Amino acid sequence: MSDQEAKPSTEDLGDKKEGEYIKLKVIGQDSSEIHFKVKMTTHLKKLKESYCQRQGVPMNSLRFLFEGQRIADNHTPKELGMEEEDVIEVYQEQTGG
Repeated sequence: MSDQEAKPSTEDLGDKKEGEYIKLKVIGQDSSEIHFKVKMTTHLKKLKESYCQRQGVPMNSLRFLFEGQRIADNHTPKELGMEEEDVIEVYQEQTGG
């Protein structure tokens, strides 16, 4: 939650070579399927902010979890046991009141 910070890294293009990075997909609270490419040994934080910006919503309004575990900014895909084309679950933690 406190890791609700982010920076402008919008996808302008997708012209680049691959290497050691994997792909992951997110299911948003609105069934928002976001696709992103991140390293195995990098922080999930960039992934979380990356998909949040895709939807155009703050990271504090939604919940990022996998296999029933919250994803922290210091959490990594490799440590959480993820791989290429893996999928993460996102819910809404906004408020109706």
